[PDB]
Amino acid sequence: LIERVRTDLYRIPLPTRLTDSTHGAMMDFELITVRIEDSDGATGLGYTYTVNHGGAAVATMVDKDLRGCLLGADAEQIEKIWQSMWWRLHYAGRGGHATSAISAVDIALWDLKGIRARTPLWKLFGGYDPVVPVYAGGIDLELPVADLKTQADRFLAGGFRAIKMKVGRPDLKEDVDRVSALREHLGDSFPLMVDANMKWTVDGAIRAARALAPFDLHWIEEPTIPDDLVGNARIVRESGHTIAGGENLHTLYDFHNAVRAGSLTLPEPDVSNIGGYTTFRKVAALAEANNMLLTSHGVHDLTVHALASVPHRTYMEAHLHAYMAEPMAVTDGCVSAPDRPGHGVVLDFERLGRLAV
Amino acid sequence: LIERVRTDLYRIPLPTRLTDSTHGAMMDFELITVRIEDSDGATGLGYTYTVNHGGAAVATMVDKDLRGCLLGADAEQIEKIWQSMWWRLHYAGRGGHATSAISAVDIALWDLKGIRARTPLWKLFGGYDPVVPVYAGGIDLELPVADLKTQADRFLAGGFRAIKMKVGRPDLKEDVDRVSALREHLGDSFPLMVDANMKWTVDGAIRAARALAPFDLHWIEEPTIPDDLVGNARIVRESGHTIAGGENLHTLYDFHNAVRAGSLTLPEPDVSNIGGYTTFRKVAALAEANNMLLTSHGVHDLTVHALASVPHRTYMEAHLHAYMAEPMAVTDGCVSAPDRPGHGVVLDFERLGRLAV
Ligand code: NA
Ligand code: NA
Repeated sequence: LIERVRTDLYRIPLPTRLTDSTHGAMMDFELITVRIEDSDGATGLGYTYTVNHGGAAVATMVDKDLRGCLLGADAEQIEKIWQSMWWRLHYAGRGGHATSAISAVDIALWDLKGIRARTPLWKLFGGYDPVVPVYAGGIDLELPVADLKTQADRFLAGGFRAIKMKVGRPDLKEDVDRVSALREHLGDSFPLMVDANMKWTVDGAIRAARALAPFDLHWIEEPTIPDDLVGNARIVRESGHTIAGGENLHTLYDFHNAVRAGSLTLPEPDVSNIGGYTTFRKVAALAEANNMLLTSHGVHDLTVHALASVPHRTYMEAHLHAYMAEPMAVTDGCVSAPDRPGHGVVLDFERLGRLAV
Repeated sequence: LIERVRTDLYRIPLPTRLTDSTHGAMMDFELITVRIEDSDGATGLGYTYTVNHGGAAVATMVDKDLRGCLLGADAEQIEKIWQSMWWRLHYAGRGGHATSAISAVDIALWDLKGIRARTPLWKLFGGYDPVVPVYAGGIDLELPVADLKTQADRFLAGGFRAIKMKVGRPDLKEDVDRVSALREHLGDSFPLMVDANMKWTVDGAIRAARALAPFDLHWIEEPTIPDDLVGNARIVRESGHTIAGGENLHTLYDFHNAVRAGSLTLPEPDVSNIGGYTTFRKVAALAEANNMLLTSHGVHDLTVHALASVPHRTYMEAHLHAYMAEPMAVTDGCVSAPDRPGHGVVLDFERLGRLAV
C-alpha cells in the first residue's frame, strides 16, 4: 500500500541559453519530481519536466488530483493505478499536461516495483541488451556555426558517435550552410540528424528536405506540427528522409493515428509525457508490429531501461546529471543501463532544494 | 492594453444523484473565472469548469502561465493573444487542460470586445437568430425510472421540448427499458436523445443502437471513446443513428480528424474547453463546410451567442444559475440571447466568494 506521495517543483537553470525554432528562449526548465513510499518504507522516484511553462500546473495535478488515486492503493497494481489516473483527469484532459503528471507517477511506481523485486527495470521489462546507442541532442539553433563545430567537438570528446542539430531558421539558406558545415566537419559517414521542432509548413518541409538531401542526414525530426496527420504523411511520401516524431504526442492513440496514417517513419516517444514506462512500452509494441525502429526524447537516464528491453531500439537522445549520484558515462557511442534495483537514478534533493519553486 | 487579470477558483458543490457511465458521481465542478481589465476600465468576464478534478491546475495555468501573455497586450488582438497562449503552453500541452485555461481567457477577451463595441456577441459574430432551441441534458444514469419520468415532467414544465437522458448501464436491457419508458411517457414525436459518455465498446455501441432503434432517438452521444477514429467511423456506418460527439475534443485538429474520418455526424463543441469563441467558430465553419448541423455542450449562457450566430445550429444543451443575475428563461423550447453588450452574463462574486478555494 502507498503511504506517502511527495511532489516537488524545481527550476533548473541551463548552463547556456539553448534555442530552437519554436520556443528558443530557454534559460531554465521546470522539474517535477514524485516520490512514492509504500508501507514497507521503500520509495520510488519519478519525474517529468516542461520548458519555461506549465511546471506548477503539472505539480498541482500530481499533488491535488492524482494523490487521491495513490494513497491507500496497492502500488503493485501499476496498470490499475494508471487507468484510475487517466480517468481521474479525463474531463478536460485526455492528453495535455495531465499525461506528464501521469508519467511521473507511473515512473515512480515502476521504480518501486523494481526495488521490491530487487532488479533493474530493463530486466524487469524483459531484457534485451543494456548497452544502448545514443546521440547528442543539441539545442543550438541560434548558435554561431563556429561554436556549432566546437560543440560538436565536445560531443565527440564526450564519447558521442552521432549528433543532432537544430534547423528551422527563417531562411532555408542558413540551415543549408550550417548542415553543410557540420557535415564536412564531422565527416561523410558520421550520423547527423536534424530537428526542425515543427517550424516548417508542409510545403516548406519538403522544400527543405530536397535542399538537405545532399548531406545524407540520418533523419529529420518534427518537420511541421504533429496534429496534421495528412500533411505529415505527405512529407513522409515526398521528403526522401526518415521522419522522426513523437516527443509532442501524448497518448497511445496519437501514436496509433500517426503510425496508421504513415505520418512518420520513426516514432520518438518521451517516457516523461507519453504516460510513463507503461505507455512507452505499448508504443514500442506498436512500432515493433509495424516493422519500425524506436528512438526517444528526453530523460535518457530513465529511458535507457525502456530501450534496453526492446529489440528495435536505435540511437537514444542523450542531450540533471550535476544532481545525480552516478550518471551513466558515454563510451564508444553508447551508455549501459545500470543493474541496481529500479531505474537506478538518485537525485541530490538537498542540492535541489536550492532551486525549489 | 490589458492592465489587470484576476483569476479565481470556486468549488461549486453538486447534489448527489448526478451520475453518468464513466465520470461517476459528480461531487462538484471547479469553476475558474477570469476577469480582464483594459486601460479604459472596461472588464471582460470569462470562465470554464471541470468536474471533480483539475480545476486548480487550470487556474494555475491562467494565473501563472498565461498572465504573461495578457498583461500589457492589446486586448483587441484576440487572435494574436490566442496563438501566443497556445504556444506558451504547447510543450506537454497541445490539448488537455491548457485548452480550458485558454478558453476562459478567450471568452473574457471577446466579452470585453463586445462591451467596448456596445453590442451583444451574437451580433458581433455576424448574427443569425437570437432565438436558439435547447434540450434538457439530464445526468440521470442511476436515477430510478419513476424519477426519470418525474424529471422529464419538470423539464416540460420548464419549457423544454427536447430531452436527453444517460445510457451506458452495465446491462443493455436496463437502458432499453428506460428509453422505452421515457419514449412511452413523452410520445413518439418528442425529441429524445441519449448520452453514453464513452461507456460502450465499438461492438457494444452498435449492438446498443440496434436495440434502441425502435424508439427513434434523435441521436446517440459519445458511444465510445473519442480517440478511436476508426471505431467511431464504424459505429457511424452501422448504427443507423445520428452520432453526436465533441465535448471531449479539445482542438480544432481533433474536430478536423473526426469530421474527415466520418467518425461522427453531429459535432458538439464546448466553448469552455475547445478554445473559446475563437476556436468554437472555426469548428462551426468546418461543420457548415461538411453539410452538418451544429450542437454544443456546457455553459449555454455563454454558448447561446455562438449558436445564435450560425445558420446550421440545432438543439443546444441547457441545464451555476444560482450565481447568475439575469438567467435566460426557457420559453416554447428556446432561449433568447440577450442584447446587452458582450455575452451579458453576470456572476454574483460575493456569493461565489463563499465557495472560493
Ligand atoms: Na522535435
Ligand atoms: Na457526452
